[PDB]
Amino acid sequence: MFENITAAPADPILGLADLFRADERPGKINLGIGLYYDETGKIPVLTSVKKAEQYLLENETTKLYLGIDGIPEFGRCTQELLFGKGSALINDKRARTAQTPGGSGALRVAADFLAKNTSVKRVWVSNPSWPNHKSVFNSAGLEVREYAYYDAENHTLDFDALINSLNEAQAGDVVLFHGCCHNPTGIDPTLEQWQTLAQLSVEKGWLPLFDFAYQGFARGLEEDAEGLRAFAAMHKELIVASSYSKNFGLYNERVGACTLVAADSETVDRAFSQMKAAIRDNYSSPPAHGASVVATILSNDALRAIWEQELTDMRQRIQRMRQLFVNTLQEKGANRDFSFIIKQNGMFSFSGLTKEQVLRLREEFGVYAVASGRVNVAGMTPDNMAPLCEAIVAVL
Amino acid sequence: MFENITAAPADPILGLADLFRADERPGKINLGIGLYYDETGKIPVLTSVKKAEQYLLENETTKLYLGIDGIPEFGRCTQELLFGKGSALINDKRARTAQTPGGSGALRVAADFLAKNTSVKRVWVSNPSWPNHKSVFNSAGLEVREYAYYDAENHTLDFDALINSLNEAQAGDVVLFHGCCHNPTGIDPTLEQWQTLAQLSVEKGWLPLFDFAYQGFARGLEEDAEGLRAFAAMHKELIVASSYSKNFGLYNERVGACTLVAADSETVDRAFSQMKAAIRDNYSSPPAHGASVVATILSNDALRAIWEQELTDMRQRIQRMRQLFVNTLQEKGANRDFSFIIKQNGMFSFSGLTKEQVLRLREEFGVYAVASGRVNVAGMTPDNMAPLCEAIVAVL
Ligand SMILES: O=C(O)CCc1ccccc1
Ligand SMILES: O=C(O)CCc1ccccc1
Repeated sequence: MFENITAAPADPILGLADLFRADERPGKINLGIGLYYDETGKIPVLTSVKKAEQYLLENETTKLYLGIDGIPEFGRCTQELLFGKGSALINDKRARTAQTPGGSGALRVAADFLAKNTSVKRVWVSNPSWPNHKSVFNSAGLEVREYAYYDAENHTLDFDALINSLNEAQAGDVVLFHGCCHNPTGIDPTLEQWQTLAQLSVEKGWLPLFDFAYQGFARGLEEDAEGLRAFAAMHKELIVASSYSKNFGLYNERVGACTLVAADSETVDRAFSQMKAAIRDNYSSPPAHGASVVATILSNDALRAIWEQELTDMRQRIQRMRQLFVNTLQEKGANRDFSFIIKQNGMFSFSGLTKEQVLRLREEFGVYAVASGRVNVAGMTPDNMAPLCEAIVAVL
Repeated sequence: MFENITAAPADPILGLADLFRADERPGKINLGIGLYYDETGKIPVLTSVKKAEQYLLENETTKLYLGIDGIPEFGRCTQELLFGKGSALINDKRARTAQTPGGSGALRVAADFLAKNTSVKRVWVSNPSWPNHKSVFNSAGLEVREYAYYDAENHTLDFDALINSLNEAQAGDVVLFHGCCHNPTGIDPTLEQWQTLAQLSVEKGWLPLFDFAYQGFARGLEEDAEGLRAFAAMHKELIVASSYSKNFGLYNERVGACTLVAADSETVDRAFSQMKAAIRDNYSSPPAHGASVVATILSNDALRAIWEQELTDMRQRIQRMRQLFVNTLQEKGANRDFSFIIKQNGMFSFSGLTKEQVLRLREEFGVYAVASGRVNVAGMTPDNMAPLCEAIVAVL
């Protein structure tokens, strides 16, 4: 049965982990997959997380299956983060949240739900895009088309091209937006631009799907959700696939959420029953530990305070590395001005390095980035900055 | 987009949790979903598990993403449990294991892998069947057909009917077997019958898919794997979807495995790359906590000893409840002899109660079973036995 199966192509992002592990050279620098490193060059467990895990160890008395949609408190805390405490969406019971195994799990659940229960055939994603969107949506039998987004000459959101390319999107198409810290460009709509897009979306009949994996990494928790909230104010229906991987440092525990919004409570409940069916046919019910940690932290004033400060500290360290990166490139004699990198939001810098420069960086220098030119600034430290910048200067 | 969506039908098993929660009557008895309860009528966390969780709390320094196939030690320990230490399958590197979110996740991954990468169109399941098999395989676009299995008059495996119904299975069809503790009948093939089936399977060209969620609950860890090992000795290719939900009491942490076996290392590696692709397009990578607990326990002599005794204790308590159930029914004046229940393996008794008797049990008596007549013996205790048996006698 398996004799003729062809090997799967390496994933542009995920395939980096294997390569890095097989590289026996010391002093290699991992700027590939988007994880937060601290100044010591390690990926720590957050203190608030360890505290929550200790509480769970001391207090859990069962591992009895969660509901298909997960921990109820987790859903409530999620909707507050997404929509704001006292949001009309919450007051009107227009939203239902399934806890999922990561934002990745939420994207698959959304895609399966849409494919099986609606007339959706096409999802629009930005160019450039995060590769897993195409993979996941295609897997569910959905076409993926690209809309213009980034002006690489100005290093800006090409709003004109964006709007013009989305004219090709039909009513009933899905349009995917990143809530903040667009991956990979780090370029987000302004509030006005979000508001313009929200209006356009309503007029054109698009179903908005927000991928919201970086809440807190652009400006802050509430500010980062402005765009999503602009959309929520204008739309009867939307979906959010959100993640706690990055903002809680909980990557491997697979903690995210698929949130479904409809016009009213009756509609969302009916629709959400089919979203639960799509989960039942997949992994049945979500993993408790990571989501319990999130709910524990978000529902305790003291833990929440510690956690929110940890998140601020992460954002601020990345901002320091961003500036030091730009400064060190210039002092190492870079043949390009890289000041545009300061404008970018989140963990990455979309550097303009070619695919061949990225390959040479890895082969010659043991510096690992994504072939798109995306580099993980959250993987930079005072100690590795000089070597990594010397390497970049050498390949320019 | 969501206006016309029809509500999803209630799941025969999973829908019980909601109903039970909405039932405000005290002294209701939950014999529905298959969880292990102790004598106090609660679903405890295993001591070995708590010990492992304390070790993880003290020693984990990162939540960095696992590989797509999960923790390497988890896979190794899994293959040892499935195939035996020093198995030729392990020596010859013919098996690859992906850690998954439950056996349920493993079933979906297997189905997606098969649908996308082979000519499989049909999966054969026993009658009666575990409902999630049809749901999951249908979701992946695979037809599901039933083979005869249980003789309800004799309360036995109708081996003749089994073999005769499977004549309709074509070469290249999948045939699903339960490794032990057939759900719901509790009736398993003898070793000779497994060996006969293994030979027949090879002759007929079926791809065997084992659902192995109850290793240790029939007779013991090694004995329960005899059937699977009989098949492994005879086949070039098979798949195992196994679970640690029940044997570790880790239900809500979603700990299972999809194990792929091919003729040789080259073939399995090539095929497994597409199994990883099917994961990438789903939840990306599996949840660490539950699987780390399993690996920690299985790889430490002292924890393993404690854990294996806990598993024995669970099996033995269920066996005591099985006998007490039969004894109490007879002394409560049951109008049927229920001695056939002693022969059944695992957590359940497939009682012969009609769908209407089950409904009346719930409505009138607050006793919750599955409409198929399946009752969770592992949910019985000395304290709830009298009331539950009085209820059953009343509806006969
Ligand atoms: O590196 C990234 O783009 C974020 C981390 C990640 C990558 C692929 C799947 C899930 C998360
Ligand atoms: O009750 C059962 O049959 C076992 C528990 C279960 C039920 C449905 C999906 C996964 C596990």
